[PDB]
Amino acid sequence: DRPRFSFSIAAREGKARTGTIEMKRGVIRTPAFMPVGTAATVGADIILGNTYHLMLRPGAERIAKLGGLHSFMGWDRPILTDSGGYQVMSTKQSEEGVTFKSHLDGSRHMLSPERSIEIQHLLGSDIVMAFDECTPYPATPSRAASSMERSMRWAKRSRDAFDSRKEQAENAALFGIQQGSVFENLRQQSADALAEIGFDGYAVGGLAVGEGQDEMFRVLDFSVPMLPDDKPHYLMGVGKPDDIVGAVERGIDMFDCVLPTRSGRNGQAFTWDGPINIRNARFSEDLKPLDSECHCAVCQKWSRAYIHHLIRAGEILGAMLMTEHNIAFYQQLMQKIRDSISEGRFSQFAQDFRARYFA
Amino acid sequence: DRPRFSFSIAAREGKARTGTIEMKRGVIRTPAFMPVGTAATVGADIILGNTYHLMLRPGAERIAKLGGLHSFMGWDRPILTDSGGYQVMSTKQSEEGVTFKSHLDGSRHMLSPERSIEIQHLLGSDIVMAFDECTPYPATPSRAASSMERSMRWAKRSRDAFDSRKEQAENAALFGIQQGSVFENLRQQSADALAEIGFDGYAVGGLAVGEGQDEMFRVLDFSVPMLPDDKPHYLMGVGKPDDIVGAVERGIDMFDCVLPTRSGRNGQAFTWDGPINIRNARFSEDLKPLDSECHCAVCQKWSRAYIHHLIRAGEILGAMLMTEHNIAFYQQLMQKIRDSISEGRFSQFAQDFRARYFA
Ligand SMILES: CNc1nc2cc3c(=O)[nH]c(N)nc3c(CCc3ccccc3)c2[nH]1
Ligand SMILES: CNc1nc2cc3c(=O)[nH]c(N)nc3c(CCc3ccccc3)c2[nH]1
Ligand SMILES: [Zn+2]
Ligand SMILES: [Zn+2]
Repeated sequence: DRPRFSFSIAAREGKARTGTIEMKRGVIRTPAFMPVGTAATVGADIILGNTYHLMLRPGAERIAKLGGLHSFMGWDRPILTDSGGYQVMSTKQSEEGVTFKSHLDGSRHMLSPERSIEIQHLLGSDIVMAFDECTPYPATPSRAASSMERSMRWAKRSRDAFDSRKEQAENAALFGIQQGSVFENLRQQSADALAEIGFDGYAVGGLAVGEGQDEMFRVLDFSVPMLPDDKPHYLMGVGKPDDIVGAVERGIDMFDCVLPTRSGRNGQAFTWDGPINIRNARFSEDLKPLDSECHCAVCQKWSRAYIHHLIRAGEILGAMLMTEHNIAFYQQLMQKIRDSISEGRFSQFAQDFRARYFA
Repeated sequence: DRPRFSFSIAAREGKARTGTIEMKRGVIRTPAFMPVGTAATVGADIILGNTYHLMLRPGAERIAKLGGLHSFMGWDRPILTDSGGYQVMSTKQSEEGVTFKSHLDGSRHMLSPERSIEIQHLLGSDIVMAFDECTPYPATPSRAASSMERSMRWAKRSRDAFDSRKEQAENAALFGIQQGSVFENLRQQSADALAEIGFDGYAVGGLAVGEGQDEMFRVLDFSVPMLPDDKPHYLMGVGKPDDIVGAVERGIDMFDCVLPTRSGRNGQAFTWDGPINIRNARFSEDLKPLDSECHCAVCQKWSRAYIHHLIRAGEILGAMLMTEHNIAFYQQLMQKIRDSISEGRFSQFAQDFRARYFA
């Protein structure tokens, strides 16, 4: 029987790590990419639930009545859920939480650390995020400090709420979220507060909110070493393939991004030679698959020309084939990352990846 | 090696028949439903190409440059194409053909019997439809007669154009299309003209254009017996499951309809208990699959509640799962039809089907 939660590091190269998270519902290979579960018939080891949407439609109590997200979505492996506040802010804030009104039916909703944990419990997720405040970018030092300090109080409330629910405490895991904007001293205080509380994993919050890759990497350079080395590191909201590679070089183990899902519906396909917009007329007679090396089912069977045709014709099949390819590309990227760290050649992989991806 | 075209009738019950069309690319079991090939990753024995759309994007010459529709769409089994005029009328008409302008780029296009056959040749279709005029409904006797007479002249031109192209004549089949609106005497003249020309199969044209099921069936009652018994009978544009059952009772062997494709994107799912609109709130907590007996992959894994959720959330996955189910439902319907004719119990099947479908 697998444990509730165990993270093992099998190999290291610089700050990069590869290993496994064992949970009751499955093993997660790291570095991991975690796709949205509603994106397609989803290989990923864990998928994301969208807490904010699920609160509003059909509601967390209704999901629980239907047997929880695993049964609802037909996915028996781990699920990670966010705590809902980031999405809410993307409103009246107070030390208690956030109040907001639903655009879909006008109903009022409150979100607090306690309610966020209870919603995630009702959804049945395996990895639960603490309820935090994602600080807007840019932030002054004072506002970033005040926000981070509030998040750390909410992290302790999240911990206590999680521990009070026996089924959750015994079967799920709880991640704390570091805040502090781009300021080293605040990132350090945040890390210190989270480690004193104690969590199963640690997320780097407050990034991928408009700062750009150079600044994000600069913050990761000093922020990730502040987190406990022996626990997983999740960079929330990241990202594009080059963002992922650079974040892994800086010690990140887990990733989520809307790019592959959103990109696919808007016509963007990821390839080892960079992204392409398949709607462009230059693909109307291109018989190559979306990517020349990709092993996914789309690239085994259909050409750029056909997928171009489908999307231009407004056919749903075109978007689904694009999304399937993008999700498969990301998983192939993560597998090459894991293999290269385990083989001690990740630095070369990253250099080779960037030379081709940006050519 | 399979023949270019061979239709064999294995069993009969009343006017209903079941059998097989053998073609070089595959065997088609009849009665057959022929789905749109761009609907999903499509079990069907033959799919439809959309001549009218393909003329306009990317163009028939471009499809031929890309290797033909089979290579383009990744489908190595038979493909049927329409002749393009029905779609064009859904314009300046003359004895030569029809002229029309493209909404997508303003280019002018002419469609004649000769050009329609050449386009279908460039597309590489296995079953080629003669170029006809679909008479609007209602039509006066005079207009219906004039239109049918023109269609019969165009049918002879279609035959000659097809026979002039050796690769087409030796590897594809040509169907003639009966017209004559709702008038028995015109349907008879049309049948007589088509049989004197000689075709591989015979379509009943000019129906499913607003007349309603009672009138359609009334026209089929006298029209299908006019066609050669030993060749397949294709009812163009039909239809809903109850339309198909009644048409098979009247001697039809082949079907096409946009319902399963269109219905799926608009929220309509076909079941043995009738159609349902999955977007309806009554399905928000319904844990049953879309249909209780359906063997398709969707109904093996996911609930009405989940598919409801996906469609309401605007997720592409929801429409694709609906479309996959609908196509699978139609193929299960055709298989039950074929089995019941072959077992001599189709009349009972039709009665049982209608009692449950309309309950
Ligand atoms: C696109 N950029 C982006 N930056 C983020 C920062 C934070 C942050 O500081 N705190 C929290 N809690 N979430 C964040 C998220 C949302 C991630 C998510 C949403 C849905 C499902 C699973 C995971 C972010 N996303
Ligand atoms: C929905 N009702 C409907 N009634 C039709 C009547 C005719 C008719 O009298 N003549 C021709 N040639 N086509 C017809 C069609 C289009 C069928 C089609 C389109 C695309 C691909 C494959 C097949 C019809 N469709
Ligand atoms: Zn691919
Ligand atoms: Zn089904």
